[PDB]
Amino acid sequence: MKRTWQPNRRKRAKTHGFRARMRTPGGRKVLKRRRQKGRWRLTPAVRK
Amino acid sequence: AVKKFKPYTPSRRFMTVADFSEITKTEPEKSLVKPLKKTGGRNNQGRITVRFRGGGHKRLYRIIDFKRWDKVGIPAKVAAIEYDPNRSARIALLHYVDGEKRYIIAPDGLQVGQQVVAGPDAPIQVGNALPLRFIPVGTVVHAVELEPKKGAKLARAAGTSAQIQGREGDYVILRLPSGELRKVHGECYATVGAVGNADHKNIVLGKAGRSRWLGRRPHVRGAAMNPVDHPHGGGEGRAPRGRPPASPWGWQTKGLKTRKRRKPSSRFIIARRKK
RNA sequence: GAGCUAGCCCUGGCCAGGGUGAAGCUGGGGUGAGACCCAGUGGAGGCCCGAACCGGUGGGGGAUGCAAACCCCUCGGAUGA
RNA sequence: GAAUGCCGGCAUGAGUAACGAUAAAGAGGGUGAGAAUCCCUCUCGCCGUAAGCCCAAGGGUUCCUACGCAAUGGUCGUCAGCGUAGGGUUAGGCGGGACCUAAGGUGAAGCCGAAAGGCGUAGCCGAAGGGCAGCCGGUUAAUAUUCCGGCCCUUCCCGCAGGUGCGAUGGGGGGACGCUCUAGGCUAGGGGGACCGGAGCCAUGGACGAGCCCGGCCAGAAGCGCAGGGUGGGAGGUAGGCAAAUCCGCCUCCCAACAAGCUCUGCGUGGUGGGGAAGCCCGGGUGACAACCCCCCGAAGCCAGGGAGCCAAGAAAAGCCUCUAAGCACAACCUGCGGGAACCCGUACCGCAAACCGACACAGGUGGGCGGGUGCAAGAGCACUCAGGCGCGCGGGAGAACCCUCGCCAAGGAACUCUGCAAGUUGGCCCCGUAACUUCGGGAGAAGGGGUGCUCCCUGGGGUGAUGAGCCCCGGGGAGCCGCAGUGAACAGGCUCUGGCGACUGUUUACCAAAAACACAGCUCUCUGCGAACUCGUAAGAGGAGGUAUAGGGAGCGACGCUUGCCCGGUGCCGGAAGGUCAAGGGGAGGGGUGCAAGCCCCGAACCGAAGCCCCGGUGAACGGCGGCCGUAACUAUAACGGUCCUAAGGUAGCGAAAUUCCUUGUCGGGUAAGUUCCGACCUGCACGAAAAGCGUAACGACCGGAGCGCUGUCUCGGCGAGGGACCCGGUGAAAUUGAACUGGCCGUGAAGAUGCGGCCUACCCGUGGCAGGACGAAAAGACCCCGUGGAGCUUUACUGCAGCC
RNA sequence: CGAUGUCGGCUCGUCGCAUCCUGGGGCUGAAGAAGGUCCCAAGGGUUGGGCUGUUCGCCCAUUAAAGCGGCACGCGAGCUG
RNA sequence: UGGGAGAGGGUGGUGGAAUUCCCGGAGUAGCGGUGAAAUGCGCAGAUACCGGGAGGAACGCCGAUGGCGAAGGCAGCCACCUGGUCCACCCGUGACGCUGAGGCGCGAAAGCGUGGGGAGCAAACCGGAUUAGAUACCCGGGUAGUCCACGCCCUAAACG
RNA sequence: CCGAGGGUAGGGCCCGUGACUGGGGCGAAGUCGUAACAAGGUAGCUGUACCGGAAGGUGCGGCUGGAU
RNA sequence: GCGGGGUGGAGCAGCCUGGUAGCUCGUCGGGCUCAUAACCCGAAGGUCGUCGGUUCAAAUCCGGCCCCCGCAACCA
Ligand SMILES: CO/C(CO[C@H]1O[C@H](C)[C@@H](OC)[C@H](OC)[C@@H]1O)=C1\O[C@H](Oc2ccc(/C=C(\C)C(=O)N[C@H]3[C@@H](O)[C@H](n4cnc5c(N(C)C)ncnc54)O[C@@H]3CO)cc2)[C@@H](O)[C@@H]1O
Ligand SMILES: *C(=O)[C@H](CCSC)NC=O
Ligand SMILES: [K+]
Ligand SMILES: [Mg+2]
Ligand SMILES: [Mg+2]
Ligand SMILES: [Mg+2]
Ligand SMILES: [Mg+2]
Ligand SMILES: [Mg+2]
Ligand SMILES: [Mg+2]
Ligand SMILES: [Mg+2]
Ligand SMILES: [Mg+2]
Ligand SMILES: [Mg+2]
Ligand SMILES: [Mg+2]
Ligand SMILES: [Mg+2]
Ligand SMILES: [Mg+2]
Ligand SMILES: [Mg+2]
Ligand SMILES: [Mg+2]
Ligand SMILES: [Mg+2]
Ligand SMILES: [Mg+2]
Ligand SMILES: [Mg+2]
Ligand SMILES: [Mg+2]
Ligand SMILES: [Mg+2]
Ligand SMILES: [Mg+2]
Ligand SMILES: [Mg+2]
Ligand SMILES: [Mg+2]
Ligand SMILES: [Mg+2]
Ligand SMILES: [Mg+2]
Ligand SMILES: [Mg+2]
Ligand SMILES: [Mg+2]
Ligand SMILES: [Mg+2]
Ligand SMILES: [Mg+2]
Ligand SMILES: [Mg+2]
Ligand SMILES: [Mg+2]
Ligand SMILES: [Mg+2]
Ligand SMILES: [Mg+2]
Ligand SMILES: [Mg+2]
Ligand SMILES: [Mg+2]
Ligand SMILES: [Mg+2]
Ligand SMILES: [Mg+2]
Ligand SMILES: [Mg+2]
Ligand SMILES: [Mg+2]
Ligand SMILES: [Mg+2]
Ligand SMILES: [Mg+2]
Ligand SMILES: [Mg+2]
Ligand SMILES: [Mg+2]
Ligand SMILES: [Mg+2]
Ligand SMILES: [Mg+2]
Ligand SMILES: [Mg+2]
Ligand SMILES: [Mg+2]
Ligand SMILES: [Mg+2]
Ligand SMILES: [Mg+2]
Ligand SMILES: [Mg+2]
Ligand SMILES: [Mg+2]
Ligand SMILES: [Mg+2]
Ligand SMILES: [Mg+2]
Ligand SMILES: [Mg+2]
Ligand SMILES: [Mg+2]
Ligand SMILES: [Mg+2]
Ligand SMILES: [Mg+2]
Ligand SMILES: [Mg+2]
Ligand SMILES: [Mg+2]
Ligand SMILES: [Mg+2]
Ligand SMILES: [Mg+2]
Ligand SMILES: [Mg+2]
Ligand SMILES: [Mg+2]
Ligand SMILES: [Mg+2]
Ligand SMILES: [Mg+2]
Ligand SMILES: [Mg+2]
Ligand SMILES: [Mg+2]
Ligand SMILES: [Mg+2]
Ligand SMILES: [Mg+2]
Ligand SMILES: [Mg+2]
Ligand SMILES: [Mg+2]
Ligand SMILES: [Mg+2]
Ligand SMILES: [Mg+2]
Ligand SMILES: [Mg+2]
Ligand SMILES: [Mg+2]
Ligand SMILES: [Mg+2]
Ligand SMILES: [Mg+2]
Ligand SMILES: [Mg+2]
Ligand SMILES: [Mg+2]
Ligand SMILES: [Mg+2]
Ligand SMILES: [Mg+2]
Ligand SMILES: [Mg+2]
Ligand SMILES: [Mg+2]
Ligand SMILES: [Mg+2]
Ligand SMILES: [Mg+2]
Ligand SMILES: [Mg+2]
Ligand SMILES: [Mg+2]
Ligand SMILES: [Mg+2]
Ligand SMILES: [Mg+2]
Ligand SMILES: [Mg+2]
Ligand SMILES: [Mg+2]
Ligand SMILES: [Mg+2]
Ligand SMILES: [Mg+2]
Ligand SMILES: [Mg+2]
Ligand SMILES: [Mg+2]
Ligand SMILES: [Mg+2]
Ligand SMILES: [Mg+2]
Ligand SMILES: [Mg+2]
Ligand SMILES: [Mg+2]
Ligand SMILES: [Mg+2]
Ligand SMILES: [Mg+2]
Ligand SMILES: [Mg+2]
Ligand SMILES: [Mg+2]
Ligand SMILES: [Mg+2]
Ligand SMILES: [Mg+2]
Ligand SMILES: [Mg+2]
Ligand SMILES: [Mg+2]
Ligand SMILES: [Mg+2]
Ligand SMILES: [Mg+2]
Ligand SMILES: [Mg+2]
Ligand SMILES: [Mg+2]
Ligand SMILES: [Mg+2]
Ligand SMILES: [Mg+2]
Ligand SMILES: [Mg+2]
Ligand SMILES: [Mg+2]
Ligand SMILES: [Mg+2]
Ligand SMILES: [Mg+2]
Ligand SMILES: [Mg+2]
Ligand SMILES: [Mg+2]
Ligand SMILES: [Mg+2]
Ligand SMILES: [Mg+2]
Ligand SMILES: [Mg+2]
Ligand SMILES: [Mg+2]
Ligand SMILES: [Mg+2]
Ligand SMILES: [Mg+2]
Ligand SMILES: [Mg+2]
Ligand SMILES: [Mg+2]
Ligand SMILES: [Mg+2]
Ligand SMILES: [Mg+2]
Ligand SMILES: [Mg+2]
Ligand SMILES: [Mg+2]
Ligand SMILES: [Mg+2]
Ligand SMILES: [Mg+2]
Ligand SMILES: [Mg+2]
Ligand SMILES: [Mg+2]
Ligand SMILES: [Mg+2]
Ligand SMILES: [Mg+2]
Ligand SMILES: [Mg+2]
Ligand SMILES: [Mg+2]
Ligand SMILES: [Mg+2]
Ligand SMILES: [Mg+2]
Ligand SMILES: [Mg+2]
Ligand SMILES: [Mg+2]
Ligand SMILES: [Mg+2]
Ligand SMILES: [Mg+2]
Ligand SMILES: [Mg+2]
Ligand SMILES: [Mg+2]
Ligand SMILES: [Mg+2]
Ligand SMILES: [Mg+2]
Ligand SMILES: [Mg+2]
Ligand SMILES: [Mg+2]
Ligand SMILES: [Mg+2]
Ligand SMILES: [Mg+2]
Ligand SMILES: [Mg+2]
Ligand SMILES: [Mg+2]
Ligand SMILES: [Mg+2]
Ligand SMILES: [Mg+2]
Ligand SMILES: [Mg+2]
Ligand SMILES: [Mg+2]
Ligand SMILES: [Mg+2]
Ligand SMILES: [Mg+2]
Ligand SMILES: [Mg+2]
Ligand SMILES: [Mg+2]
Ligand SMILES: [Mg+2]
Ligand SMILES: [Mg+2]
Ligand SMILES: [Mg+2]
Ligand SMILES: [Mg+2]
Ligand SMILES: [Mg+2]
Ligand SMILES: [Mg+2]
Ligand SMILES: [Mg+2]
Ligand SMILES: [Mg+2]
Ligand SMILES: [Mg+2]
Ligand SMILES: [Mg+2]
Ligand SMILES: [Mg+2]
Ligand SMILES: [Mg+2]
Ligand SMILES: [Mg+2]
Ligand SMILES: [Mg+2]
Ligand SMILES: [Mg+2]
Ligand SMILES: [Mg+2]
Ligand SMILES: [Mg+2]
Ligand SMILES: [Mg+2]
Ligand SMILES: [Mg+2]
Ligand SMILES: [Mg+2]
Ligand SMILES: [Mg+2]
Ligand SMILES: [Mg+2]
Ligand SMILES: [Mg+2]
Ligand SMILES: [Mg+2]
Ligand SMILES: [Mg+2]
Ligand SMILES: [Mg+2]
Ligand SMILES: [Mg+2]
Ligand SMILES: [Mg+2]
Ligand SMILES: [Mg+2]
Ligand SMILES: [Mg+2]
Ligand SMILES: [Mg+2]
Ligand SMILES: [Mg+2]
Ligand SMILES: [Mg+2]
Ligand SMILES: [Mg+2]
Ligand SMILES: [Mg+2]
Ligand SMILES: [Mg+2]
Ligand SMILES: [Mg+2]
Ligand SMILES: [Mg+2]
Ligand SMILES: [Mg+2]
Ligand SMILES: [Mg+2]
Ligand SMILES: [Mg+2]
Ligand SMILES: [Mg+2]
Ligand SMILES: [Mg+2]
Ligand SMILES: [Mg+2]
Ligand SMILES: [Mg+2]
Ligand SMILES: [Mg+2]
Ligand SMILES: [Mg+2]
Ligand SMILES: [Mg+2]
Ligand SMILES: [Mg+2]
């Protein structure tokens, strides 16, 4: 049947993207945390 | 003079449509239309604040002149009468001798190719607009300003009208469409005649789908819900109201007056409404 | 977190073929004038049959599955909420 | 040593299930250490509105070539979407950006919020919408509207010529719009040709033929032709389009008004450039100087911004054209010609799937376009088949039970069973015919029946063309032929009677309920005078609504028909400037503390004092409620009648053993041989009843009852047959479960149901196909039940708070 | 209660005997026939339908007869629901 | 041809008296109602009186034993539109007449549908009296309806 | 070919009959009330509407076949 | 199981709070009327379901018994 993950590069970037995260207090603390933990990528990969 | 249909479908058996006989022009005046932004009953928060709205036919807003004291003494000819999907009334196209074109809601009995005019010294004829103070007591009137220069607020729906009952200082007494007896300032403009399309209320929608065309989504009864949803929710099987009949938000809906008591306009409302 | 799902908004797209034959219009008849009757034309409809498409009624199968809801037969809607 | 402990390792089940659609294979020849599985050939089968082809998402080198086979591939592997390496994606015209706006997002000005932040006009961003200039063919192992060939076109810069009041983010026009139906003329595509071109073929009884087989085009500037779209011309006045305006709007006058003219697209033709089959040789060559023509069918695509009808009344902005303002009129813009200039990103490949979403090379899911031919009335249905693509990554045997999917069955024909569940029957088209009832539409495909192929003769009308031949499309009549059978295959209703519920088409518990539930038009009550009520928000601000009582909110009821009784004592809502109570506050009789005292400080009666409550009324389609006992008629029985008590008032019409009736399978009637169900009645209604509506109602229903006809493997009652499994052999090889086990029966005993204790009996050791009585078999720390001063949802005249409102 | 699935049907039986029939008896208010009652006897047999979920029961048509019980109210790793 | 009386019909308009409700003023202990009462109303200020406003229905005197119409029926006043009818003159047509099964139209009240309207009155209904009872007659309330528009119904002691 | 008639299916008319149900007629001495005839103790009758154990009552309009 | 009830002939007060039985109707007697009903004037009638008990004293308060109404009978 139709499953839940239905990829969309524009959707991904506008939802979870760097610029999305920076526009918000909670979003910015996500980046802060992920940097502090030392994540190799702070934001989902998407091909633009 | 509403139109009927033969019972060749179940729904078509009860349906009635307007006779559209007054309409003489079937596309709007392009410089006088702008897009009507459909809300679906959602506010700027994106929240439903008026339940059961949406999905109706696309519409173009016809810009309506609810002022008229704009062009005092400048006569106009009634160029056409058209359909307006945003209101019950019909609208009349006015070609001012000024070269200006403008919409008003069409009063009853108004004919294309007649002259209309606005101002203190305008004749008492259907289609004209005057300050209330200059209109003869006893005259039926529509598109009435409530306060001066603020715009026509009163009696704009199809077939509605207000009647001048008397005068008192700078104010005149109106009998509103509701039956309320109210004081309205004498400087308030108002158009003589009743709003047209009085047979509007005799229309029988005929089927569920016709509600949907009008942007009216299905209304679900509180009794059909659960207690999380509504005061009348739940109950094993059908249930009587079992408490004073209420709205989704808890307040009583059978008689409970809701007009704010300390409202300043109380000093101007003489008698509360009719039936 | 509304890339599943529910609603609404904006902009596009889709619905083989066949059947029924509303109003209207024209002519004919009728009448003081009418209503109305007949025929032709006309092509209405949450109209009818039926693919695509949207479903999921009954039964069978599957049940460490092909599948954490599927498969077969059958069945509902298919110009419309 | 135990925690259904944690991590890891390794066992058991077991050579067991399985190896992922039953579209299907066989052989010959290659290659190689090794071949059912790789390559080639022939034969066979499968898809062909797809299982072919193109595009968009998503994916991200998977593309092509060489070299490999440890792992990946459900087997094998020499092969591969796998490993290594090298190569491959080329644009002014295709798509997106250097253009435009949509929702929405953002957001100078402005507003609001303890902070973080929330709003918000203009503007800006935002696309599969608008706008915008490239078509045919060739070429590579792999790219091509990109490279190349031919033939075209756009913008920008500059220059030349000619023209003009040039000039804009400003004004105006335009862009610019729905749904259904649809005309004319074309194109796409297709059928045929006795015509044109072609390697060849004559078989096996016949055919050297007006034979068979193959093909018979594509693109193309200007001009021309056919078909369409768009668009009146001139003058005078002007106060409106937020400056101006010769523009646009308005008024008047004249001319032209189904036209023409001008303009703009489609199609045709068109210099020219391309393509070009079978077959036969080895993707290439030839065929070939290939031919490239005529007739028919014909779109849903084109002309297009076409037409008509209808109500539910159908984006914006730019490009473009026109107007003027500053300014400038040595300019500048317009037109033609010429040269120069023309950037960034994508382009491989998969793309209904083995490369996307489903952990898998997963019978699932995934938007758009093209989708040939014949026949069946049509069609994208169905059967076959073209181009093209496949035989689904374990096989070989066997021919048991049993399972699935399928075929047939004597006699009977629902006797099966909760139930005709299931499966039969029926089945398309044409014609005949068709009942109650009805809201006059319907019910209707009612029911029921007849016809259906092929041949010969005669004949009517239409499209095209020419008015004719040919082609193609609808028909009518006669005479015949064959079969068991003519919609000969495939696709394609079983029907009738009668209740209950719901009017109706719709909607729902994604994944156990599709219904009588929700919705629904319609009906009523009620709130709301507009800065509306109401809703979201602390707020600003929004929705309501750019609406205005024929409108908007809330509630119940639920098409329609005939109707909807009585009770206002209690709760609610509505009204009531009296009275009663009432908080802070006002008041200050009278006290108190302290000081030597002026004073400072504390308490404080009457009385004035709001909403609320009390109090007086109203109100039922507001919450709701609508009696008991006893007696009475000239047979009896029963009580129209009466007596009395109680209530706020004592249930009306209609209906009634009901989706409601306990006793109950009430009683009686109908149907049956027989009827706890069903239908019709009766009425002592345990416990109907009037908008939580009452009683009906044509039509409707994958709803739930009951009956009948038709037909059947449902059954009596089973039999045979087919394929996929099951079985045997080669290959690969799980699982839950498992204290260990050397694990019988009976009668007892035992914590009360013993392989395991007693006594007896029976029993050689080990497997394979099978069946399920037991191992209180497995799975899941029982959902029921209780317990816990355990939890959560829900309710209220439980308690206590808070929003909100007064 | 870290699960002993449950009415009825179906299928498959097997056992008990307080015996429904068939076999053998005594007594009879047993003339014969046909009954009643009691004894012995478990070898075999013990029908098909209408109603209802039913077990049971009522009914229809037959029969030699249309028996009653146990087996986790036998039997869902056998099916139904 | 000329002339006449009339509530004949239809449409639009409009005038006064009265009832009721509402606002204001003044004023106080009752009003109302009947056979007699009670219910009801009233110190929360009623009844009675004055000013103002809204609204609906009906038209006093003229009015008659009258007029008009086919009947049902028609009554303030005004305008428009329109039917029937009588008289006079003796001008025109030249039997063109009478009746009329069917058909068609009209048709009081009540009643029905859809909107409106609603003062007074008032089925139903409630209450107070009477009575053995009183589902009545009398009293206080009171919903349809009475009124308008359009569409139905088509009855009558539609009688002379 | 026609054809008596047989068969299948579906309509129309008529008769008989049916649990039960509706009123009707009749029946020496039943129960309740007293509507009409006198102004019948509310003049009656009336068409229609609603209501009531029952006659009836009431509304709206009509008739005199109404007493005064 | 829980609650309520039994009193002149009928239907109801009295019980709670011990001493006292009452209201309407009916029945009997007289009146009015030609007569009956209505109406009017008088009057009779219970000894409180039954058996115990508390008490000076019981319809009354407590207990047992018999009836009579209403409510309840739920989870599997
Ligand atoms: C019942 O639950 C279970 C088993 O559950 C397991 O299996 C289930 C199938 C699973 O369900 C998904 C479950 O998963 C959780 C679990 O694995 C268990 O409880 C078992 O213990 C039992 C307890 C009670 C019962 C029977 C009960 C509660 C009962 O009420 N029986 C009634 C009813 O069946 C039957 N009955 C009375 N009325 C009528 C009647 N009427 C009213 C007309 N008409 C007809 N049948 C009537 O009568 C019986 C006795 O009176 C049976 C077993 C235990 O051994 C077993 O593990
Ligand atoms: C009672 O029978 C119960 C039924 C479950 S109801 C959720 N099961 C008992 O074992
Ligand atoms: K339970
Ligand atoms: Mg996932
Ligand atoms: Mg998606
Ligand atoms: Mg994207
Ligand atoms: Mg997106
Ligand atoms: Mg972002
Ligand atoms: Mg890194
Ligand atoms: Mg990581
Ligand atoms: Mg209609
Ligand atoms: Mg109109
Ligand atoms: Mg615009
Ligand atoms: Mg916003
Ligand atoms: Mg937001
Ligand atoms: Mg709302
Ligand atoms: Mg909404
Ligand atoms: Mg309109
Ligand atoms: Mg005002
Ligand atoms: Mg209308
Ligand atoms: Mg609409
Ligand atoms: Mg609803
Ligand atoms: Mg609701
Ligand atoms: Mg509910
Ligand atoms: Mg619910
Ligand atoms: Mg919620
Ligand atoms: Mg709640
Ligand atoms: Mg409730
Ligand atoms: Mg409920
Ligand atoms: Mg209930
Ligand atoms: Mg419910
Ligand atoms: Mg209720
Ligand atoms: Mg309740
Ligand atoms: Mg509120
Ligand atoms: Mg008001
Ligand atoms: Mg979020
Ligand atoms: Mg979504
Ligand atoms: Mg999405
Ligand atoms: Mg399609
Ligand atoms: Mg036709
Ligand atoms: Mg037409
Ligand atoms: Mg349809
Ligand atoms: Mg299914
Ligand atoms: Mg089936
Ligand atoms: Mg499953
Ligand atoms: Mg399937
Ligand atoms: Mg299927
Ligand atoms: Mg199928
Ligand atoms: Mg269909
Ligand atoms: Mg739609
Ligand atoms: Mg230990
Ligand atoms: Mg474990
Ligand atoms: Mg543990
Ligand atoms: Mg572990
Ligand atoms: Mg192992
Ligand atoms: Mg092993
Ligand atoms: Mg095994
Ligand atoms: Mg496979
Ligand atoms: Mg498998
Ligand atoms: Mg191999
Ligand atoms: Mg090999
Ligand atoms: Mg193979
Ligand atoms: Mg090969
Ligand atoms: Mg095909
Ligand atoms: Mg991937
Ligand atoms: Mg390998
Ligand atoms: Mg290998
Ligand atoms: Mg290697
Ligand atoms: Mg592998
Ligand atoms: Mg695999
Ligand atoms: Mg090799
Ligand atoms: Mg190029
Ligand atoms: Mg640039
Ligand atoms: Mg922009
Ligand atoms: Mg774009
Ligand atoms: Mg558009
Ligand atoms: Mg482009
Ligand atoms: Mg120029
Ligand atoms: Mg210019
Ligand atoms: Mg410009
Ligand atoms: Mg527009
Ligand atoms: Mg339409
Ligand atoms: Mg055409
Ligand atoms: Mg072409
Ligand atoms: Mg063809
Ligand atoms: Mg021969
Ligand atoms: Mg100007
Ligand atoms: Mg070639
Ligand atoms: Mg050559
Ligand atoms: Mg058009
Ligand atoms: Mg200047
Ligand atoms: Mg650049
Ligand atoms: Mg490419
Ligand atoms: Mg592809
Ligand atoms: Mg698929
Ligand atoms: Mg596709
Ligand atoms: Mg693939
Ligand atoms: Mg995936
Ligand atoms: Mg595979
Ligand atoms: Mg797949
Ligand atoms: Mg067909
Ligand atoms: Mg295969
Ligand atoms: Mg396949
Ligand atoms: Mg057979
Ligand atoms: Mg038969
Ligand atoms: Mg049966
Ligand atoms: Mg059945
Ligand atoms: Mg079936
Ligand atoms: Mg069949
Ligand atoms: Mg068929
Ligand atoms: Mg009919
Ligand atoms: Mg029909
Ligand atoms: Mg048929
Ligand atoms: Mg043949
Ligand atoms: Mg087939
Ligand atoms: Mg069919
Ligand atoms: Mg029933
Ligand atoms: Mg339903
Ligand atoms: Mg339904
Ligand atoms: Mg119903
Ligand atoms: Mg309905
Ligand atoms: Mg409905
Ligand atoms: Mg479900
Ligand atoms: Mg569920
Ligand atoms: Mg789910
Ligand atoms: Mg299901
Ligand atoms: Mg359904
Ligand atoms: Mg309704
Ligand atoms: Mg809020
Ligand atoms: Mg707005
Ligand atoms: Mg509303
Ligand atoms: Mg209510
Ligand atoms: Mg509903
Ligand atoms: Mg309902
Ligand atoms: Mg009817
Ligand atoms: Mg009440
Ligand atoms: Mg009250
Ligand atoms: Mg009350
Ligand atoms: Mg006072
Ligand atoms: Mg104080
Ligand atoms: Mg109550
Ligand atoms: Mg009362
Ligand atoms: Mg009643
Ligand atoms: Mg009634
Ligand atoms: Mg009954
Ligand atoms: Mg029954
Ligand atoms: Mg019963
Ligand atoms: Mg029962
Ligand atoms: Mg029975
Ligand atoms: Mg019978
Ligand atoms: Mg049943
Ligand atoms: Mg029945
Ligand atoms: Mg009875
Ligand atoms: Mg209710
Ligand atoms: Mg009903
Ligand atoms: Mg029906
Ligand atoms: Mg259904
Ligand atoms: Mg079988
Ligand atoms: Mg086989
Ligand atoms: Mg092996
Ligand atoms: Mg051992
Ligand atoms: Mg052993
Ligand atoms: Mg024991
Ligand atoms: Mg034992
Ligand atoms: Mg021992
Ligand atoms: Mg032992
Ligand atoms: Mg032993
Ligand atoms: Mg033994
Ligand atoms: Mg073996
Ligand atoms: Mg085995
Ligand atoms: Mg076993
Ligand atoms: Mg076992
Ligand atoms: Mg489990
Ligand atoms: Mg646990
Ligand atoms: Mg537990
Ligand atoms: Mg559990
Ligand atoms: Mg506690
Ligand atoms: Mg405790
Ligand atoms: Mg707790
Ligand atoms: Mg809690
Ligand atoms: Mg247990
Ligand atoms: Mg377990
Ligand atoms: Mg004898
Ligand atoms: Mg035996
Ligand atoms: Mg036996
Ligand atoms: Mg039985
Ligand atoms: Mg029984
Ligand atoms: Mg037992
Ligand atoms: Mg089972
Ligand atoms: Mg069972
Ligand atoms: Mg088991
Ligand atoms: Mg077991
Ligand atoms: Mg069940
Ligand atoms: Mg003469
Ligand atoms: Mg003469
Ligand atoms: Mg006559
Ligand atoms: Mg009439
Ligand atoms: Mg009234
Ligand atoms: Mg008279
Ligand atoms: Mg015969
Ligand atoms: Mg008698
Ligand atoms: Mg009388
Ligand atoms: Mg009398
Ligand atoms: Mg009388
Ligand atoms: Mg009575
Ligand atoms: Mg009465
Ligand atoms: Mg005498
Ligand atoms: Mg005594
Ligand atoms: Mg005593
Ligand atoms: Mg004593
Ligand atoms: Mg005593
Ligand atoms: Mg006593
Ligand atoms: Mg006492
Ligand atoms: Mg419970």
